[PDB]
Amino acid sequence: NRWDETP
Amino acid sequence: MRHERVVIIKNMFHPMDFEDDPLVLNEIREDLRVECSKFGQIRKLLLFDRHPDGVASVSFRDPEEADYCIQTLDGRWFGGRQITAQAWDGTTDY
Repeated sequence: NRWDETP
Repeated sequence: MRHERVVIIKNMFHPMDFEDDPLVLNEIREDLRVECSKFGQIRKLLLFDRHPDGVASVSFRDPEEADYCIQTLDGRWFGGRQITAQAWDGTTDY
C-alpha cells in the first residue's frame, strides 16, 4: 500500500 | 451538541493522478478503507476525486473511532504526500 511512503 | 463521527482527510492525492491511470482511484480508495477499518466500523467512505485538495471523508459508527482515526492519520505520509485528518466541521462540503 501507499501508507507511510515518503517522497 | 454534535458528537462528530466524520473524519475529513486531505492531501491524499491530486485529481491529475487519475488522469493517466484509471486504476489509481480504486487502489487509493481500497488503501484507505483497509487502514480505516482498524479504527472503527465504517459507515460511509467517500473520495472527492475531483477536489483539488485531495479530500476523503470517512464516517464511523462511534465518535471514539473518529478520534482514533484522526490521531493515527493526521500528519502521516501517504503515497509521498503528508496528509491531514480532522473532525468534520459539520458545515463544509467537498
